[PDB]
Amino acid sequence: PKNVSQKDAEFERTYVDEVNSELVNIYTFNHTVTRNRTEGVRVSVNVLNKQKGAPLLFVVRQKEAVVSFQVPLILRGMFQRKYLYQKVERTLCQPPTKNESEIQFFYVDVSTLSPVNTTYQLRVSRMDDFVLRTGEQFSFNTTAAQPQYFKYEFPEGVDSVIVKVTSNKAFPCSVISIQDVLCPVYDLDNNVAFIGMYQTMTKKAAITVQRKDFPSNSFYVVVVVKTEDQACGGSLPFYPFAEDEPVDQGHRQKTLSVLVSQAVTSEAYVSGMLFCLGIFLSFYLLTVLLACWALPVVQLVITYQTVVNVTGNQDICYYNFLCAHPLGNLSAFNNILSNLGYILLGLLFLLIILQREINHNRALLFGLFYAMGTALMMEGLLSACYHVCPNYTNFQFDTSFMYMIAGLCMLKLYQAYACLAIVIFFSVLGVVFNTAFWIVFSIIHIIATLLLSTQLVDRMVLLVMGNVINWSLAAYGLIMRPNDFASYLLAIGICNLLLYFAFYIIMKLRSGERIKLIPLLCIVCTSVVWGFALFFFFQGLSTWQKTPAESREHNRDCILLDFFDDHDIWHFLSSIAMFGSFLVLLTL
Amino acid sequence: PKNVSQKDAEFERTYVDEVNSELVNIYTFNHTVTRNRTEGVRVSVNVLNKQKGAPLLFVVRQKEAVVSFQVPLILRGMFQRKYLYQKVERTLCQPPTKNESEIQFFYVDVSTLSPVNTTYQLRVSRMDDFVLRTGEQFSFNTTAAQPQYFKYEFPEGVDSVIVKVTSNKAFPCSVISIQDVLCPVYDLDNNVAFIGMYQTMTKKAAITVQRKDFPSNSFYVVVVVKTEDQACGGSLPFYPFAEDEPVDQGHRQKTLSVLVSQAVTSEAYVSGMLFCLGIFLSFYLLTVLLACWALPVVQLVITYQTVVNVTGNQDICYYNFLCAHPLGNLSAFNNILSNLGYILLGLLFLLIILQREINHNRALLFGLFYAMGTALMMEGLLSACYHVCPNYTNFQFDTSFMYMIAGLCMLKLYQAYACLAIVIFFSVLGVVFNTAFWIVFSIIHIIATLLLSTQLVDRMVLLVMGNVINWSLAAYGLIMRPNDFASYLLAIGICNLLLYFAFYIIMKLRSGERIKLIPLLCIVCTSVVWGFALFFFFQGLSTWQKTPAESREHNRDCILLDFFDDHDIWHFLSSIAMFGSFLVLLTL
Ligand SMILES: *[C@@H]1O[C@H](CO)[C@@H](O[C@@H]2O[C@H](CO)[C@@H](O)[C@H](O)[C@H]2NC(C)=O)[C@H](O)[C@H]1NC(C)=O
Ligand SMILES: *[C@@H]1O[C@H](CO)[C@@H](O[C@@H]2O[C@H](CO)[C@@H](O)[C@H](O)[C@H]2NC(C)=O)[C@H](O)[C@H]1NC(C)=O
Ligand SMILES: *[C@@H]1O[C@H](CO)[C@@H](O[C@@H]2O[C@H](CO)[C@@H](O)[C@H](O)[C@H]2NC(C)=O)[C@H](O)[C@H]1NC(C)=O
Ligand SMILES: *[C@@H]1O[C@H](CO)[C@@H](O[C@@H]2O[C@H](CO)[C@@H](O)[C@H](O)[C@H]2NC(C)=O)[C@H](O)[C@H]1NC(C)=O
Ligand SMILES: *[C@@H]1O[C@H](CO)[C@@H](O)[C@H](O)[C@H]1NC(C)=O
Ligand SMILES: *[C@@H]1O[C@H](CO)[C@@H](O)[C@H](O)[C@H]1NC(C)=O
Ligand SMILES: *[C@@H]1O[C@H](CO)[C@@H](O)[C@H](O)[C@H]1NC(C)=O
Ligand SMILES: *[C@@H]1O[C@H](CO)[C@@H](O)[C@H](O)[C@H]1NC(C)=O
Ligand SMILES: *[C@@H]1O[C@H](CO)[C@@H](O)[C@H](O)[C@H]1NC(C)=O
Ligand SMILES: *[C@@H]1O[C@H](CO)[C@@H](O)[C@H](O)[C@H]1NC(C)=O
Ligand SMILES: *[C@@H]1O[C@H](CO)[C@@H](O)[C@H](O)[C@H]1NC(C)=O
Ligand SMILES: *[C@@H]1O[C@H](CO)[C@@H](O)[C@H](O)[C@H]1NC(C)=O
Repeated sequence: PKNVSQKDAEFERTYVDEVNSELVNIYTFNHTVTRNRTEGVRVSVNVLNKQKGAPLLFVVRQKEAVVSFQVPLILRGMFQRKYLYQKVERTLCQPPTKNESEIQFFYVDVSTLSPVNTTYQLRVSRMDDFVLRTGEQFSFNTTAAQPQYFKYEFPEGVDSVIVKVTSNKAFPCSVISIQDVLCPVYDLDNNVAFIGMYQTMTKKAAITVQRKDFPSNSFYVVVVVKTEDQACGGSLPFYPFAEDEPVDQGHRQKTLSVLVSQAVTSEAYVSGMLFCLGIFLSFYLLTVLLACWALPVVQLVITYQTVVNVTGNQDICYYNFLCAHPLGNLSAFNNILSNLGYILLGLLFLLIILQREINHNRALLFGLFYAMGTALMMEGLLSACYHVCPNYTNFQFDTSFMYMIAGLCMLKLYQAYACLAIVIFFSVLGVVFNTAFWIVFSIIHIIATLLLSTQLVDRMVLLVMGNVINWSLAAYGLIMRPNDFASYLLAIGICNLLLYFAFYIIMKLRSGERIKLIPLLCIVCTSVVWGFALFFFFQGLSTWQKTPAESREHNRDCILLDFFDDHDIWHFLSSIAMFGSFLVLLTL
Repeated sequence: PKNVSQKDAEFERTYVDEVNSELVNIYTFNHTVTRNRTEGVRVSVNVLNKQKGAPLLFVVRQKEAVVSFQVPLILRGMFQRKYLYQKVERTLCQPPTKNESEIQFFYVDVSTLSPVNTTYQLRVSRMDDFVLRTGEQFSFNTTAAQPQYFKYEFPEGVDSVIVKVTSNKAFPCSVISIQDVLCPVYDLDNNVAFIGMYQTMTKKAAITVQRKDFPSNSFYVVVVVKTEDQACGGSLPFYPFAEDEPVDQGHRQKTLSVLVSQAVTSEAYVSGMLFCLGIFLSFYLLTVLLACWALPVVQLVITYQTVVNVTGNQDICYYNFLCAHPLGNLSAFNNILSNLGYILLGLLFLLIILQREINHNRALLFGLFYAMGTALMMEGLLSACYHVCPNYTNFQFDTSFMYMIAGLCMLKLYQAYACLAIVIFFSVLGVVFNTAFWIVFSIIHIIATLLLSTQLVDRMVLLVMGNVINWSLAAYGLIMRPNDFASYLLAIGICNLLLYFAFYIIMKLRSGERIKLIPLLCIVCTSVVWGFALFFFFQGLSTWQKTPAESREHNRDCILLDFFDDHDIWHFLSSIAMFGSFLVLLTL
């Protein structure tokens, strides 16, 4: 019959042995565990012979679960590709023990059916750093045939943590998943998307884990390295189309550093809420003291957020995963809260103009400004709902109405619904989507600027300088193209808005009309505020042009009060900038 | 050491044997295969002892692949549920053989680490009906621990086929997937969504398979039965929340009948195109003879269609999978083509009114009708783009503008943009979403009907009868509620449109004005056409209220020319009905 050989081998020892169609090798391993200190066990095997027909079959048997594979392991690409790996390392799943100290046995068996010998080296390692300590960085190497996973044990008094994993070289692609502590652990390429919360990453990833979702007060962080970098956004290699010939990928590896850090406590929310309310209520107090002296987008966003919450797939929404603090079912509560200033400040504009109008009516004994105020209020709803799940499908509304508001300003400089609709449809056309665009957009910009100047000695030279600087900005955008058209469009919009604001001031200076102190302070304050507003807008925390794995590279931590990142500062300063721009028009 | 026993057993024989922590059993099986006739091998094992701690570990070793499991198998639910199964059956994957006749060996090994005996019965069956013959129905039983799969070999001269699988009892839920013929086959619960094209189903499913995507001229149909019916849309059982106690599900089984049938050939496409063009060009010929005598929805739909095409997940779009014939990258080309009548017939309306207007101007020597014609043309784009991937996220536009067009008709009966916008926003509000709705909707309907009658002896009695029948329809909708509000809204809209059409005719009859022959024929023809149009609309081929697995139950085959289903007939007759309704207004 078949010859079976047995050995009671030990940890930390590479055994080199031969196997053919006749030999079956059994290795028994004893392992010591305790309830307080749990440590993982890793099986690592190499094959030093090249066989394409009959591989070696390895099985690892435990008390509860069994695992099995074949080496040289063959993984699958995209177009019926076959990648060959010779080294495979896997970490066994050990269910939590009941008794204080129980000795666990596990067996490793080797077999094959090839008619010729084959040499393999096998080693079992007692993985020392199985448990992840809070606030400590651990670096490890993973390839496509060597998935890894570490157990993190929620400390006493921690509500939730964040797992941050970073890498230096962007490629190869990888998947980082969080799973509950229950055998078995899905660390293979095909079942890694079954349960848990997973993110595909190339350089950086961050996953927020809560204790309410894990009753056992622990979880597993599983890292897997893909074979083809198409998911991360790379360019697939143009290897010959071999249907039944496996091609080796050479040396592909990923070095990753993982750190689990406690998240913000409840104070961060209270300080962030009090700070936001304190800033905007100060304008209400100041105005009282002075007086004394989209639906379909909402449905899509809600559906996508529910899909993210229930599926565990975190590749749908483009959050700022490094600084995004959840509350309830909302995954990034600070991003929603940052738009509260739109509501309060737009409503303050309605108060101030209502006071002005009633004063004028009493003395005697405005619709466009109301439209701008209502647009500002609508920002606080539409942009807030967008940030519940940012994506390329529903991105236009985040900045579109903003351009629309600018139009109203321009209209009050020219002195309605038709021009607003034209602006909305042009924004939709432009954001539907590219060197041909890079050229046609510049041509259309030049033509539109010339026509706008024509419709409007000092004036002709002034418009010539405006067109010259506009063409300079167009060439700037065309040459390097460091950012998307979405940022560029808002940039040219605000620059042209301040540009026309300055032209009106210059026309006033050429006349004998003297600007009062209040409008002068208003224009200066609005301009300086818009400065930092554009500064923070040009950061680009998350970009939706590329794959989400790439979009994760530009995440940055919380900057203000440990609650708000740069985009929230953009919201905060954009609200003030529009308030000042409107007050410039009102008091002009 | 460990005691290993060996036996060279045979097919079609149940072996009952005992295993404990000391015994390891090996069974060698010889198998005969040929290139022309490939037949599958199934391993079936039962355990007759109840053990919760230490299960039996079974491994099946082949020349190329290894498989392993443990019984009593434990599957996972939704809220850390554990279901226990005692019978497991799996079909081995056999790579295609090179030589004409090669004998394949495979081994089955049994082990366990429990300190007490355990009895198991194991049997290997040479599955006779492994290959699926075209146009033949095969019935089989699958449970959650007994996934099955059959090989379908594309015949000579068949471009593409459709796999139709049906069941009688709606539960339990299941997943039906199509995969290429390459070891291994992902028939487990966790990896069934890795590759291939898969649909979750409860009663019916249909998957279209093409030869260009399968270079080996064959594929695998894999059926898996889930554990919890939440995905299919059922109600989860309220078993006690046992974290570490597995609960048996009793006897859960699914009987399925599968049939692979060649798809429509190239002629059906040509006959369908010539039929569609022939119908609409006949109206152009008739008019010449008589004369001689949304963007964001488009982006979302495109993204979802690409996601379906590349992911293999067919649960995103709610097609009529029984009658949906693809072409190029489009998955249901007939559904898109059925809207061509909107374009042609709306454009014919523009021709006829342009002729009428130029005749009037020449004799002397209309904007609202143009708006309706343009709305009809816009249907042919918006509804066509919707049908590329129907879903609850983009459904509003499929029927929304429909009511909007009706409004224009009503307006020309009352004799614009404001009422149209009000109708659009009310449709959005109503379709955002429910007994509270079932009552409030009826109340609002009654109030709106009364107000509309008030704004408009014979008249008062006439409006009283109209309100009475409208309340009758409201009670009809409220009592049984067999369909969604989406069908009901269009139903009441068209009924009220014909109702006002008839009221105007009655007002004409009460006067001495005699209706000319042409308008009388027009009203009669429009009414009879709208009859069958509503008849075909009330069918409900696909409903998006429930889960897609349930939405698949109401699929029906092609009815007209083997290319068009009922919804295409609804499109065809709705186009004619609006053309007749418009011609009624023009010649009134
Ligand atoms: C686990 O098993 C190993 C394998 O037998 C044990 O290692 C042996 O221990 C004895 C006791 O001192 C030595 O005499 C042998 O030389 C060891 N084997 C080898 C290959 O060196 C080990 O002791 C076991 N663990 C425990 C806790 O008993
Ligand atoms: C991860 O892999 C890298 C690359 O093999 C390792 O870096 C090498 O480490 C060895 C041992 O210290 C050095 O001799 C080489 O010079 C290093 N090469 C490079 C390019 O850095 C790294 O040590 C591995 N990390 C771990 C934790 O094993
Ligand atoms: C496959 O293996 C089985 C198991 O040995 C073979 O069955 C035996 O065949 C011989 C030849 O006639 C009989 O004398 C034995 O009694 C059979 N075994 C049993 C348990 O009945 C079978 O012949 C093999 N297949 C082929 C094609 O040789
Ligand atoms: C699928 O399972 C059903 C239910 O067990 C089988 O139906 C039974 O078949 C046996 C054998 O003919 C009869 O004695 C029972 O009366 C049947 N019960 C019912 C409720 O129909 C059915 O035969 C199985 N199908 C297959 C292909 O095995
Ligand atoms: C079977 O193989 C084992 C493994 O090397 C060996 O120790 C044993 O002597 C062999 N038995 C026979 C009868 O050759
Ligand atoms: C394990 O830790 C618990 C408290 O964390 C302690 O009570 C117990 O004594 C520890 N076990 C041992 C063996 O020290
Ligand atoms: C703990 O050990 C005792 C004796 O060593 C044994 O009887 C008991 O079954 C063990 N606990 C478990 C959960 O097996
Ligand atoms: C494998 O190696 C051993 C020792 O070198 C040798 O005796 C044996 O014949 C080899 N196997 C085969 C199939 O030749
Ligand atoms: C080992 O177990 C096998 C299986 O029953 C048996 O045939 C054999 O006699 C046993 N050997 C010893 C030494 O007990
Ligand atoms: C298998 O089929 C091919 C053609 O389909 C035929 O040429 C060949 O002879 C067949 N093989 C045998 C063993 O008959
Ligand atoms: C086919 O059989 C011959 C002799 O029986 C053998 O030499 C050859 O290797 C076999 N083909 C394959 C692909 O193994
Ligand atoms: C299993 O059954 C055999 C035969 O009845 C018996 O000899 C053996 O002792 C049993 N196993 C144990 C662990 O008692």
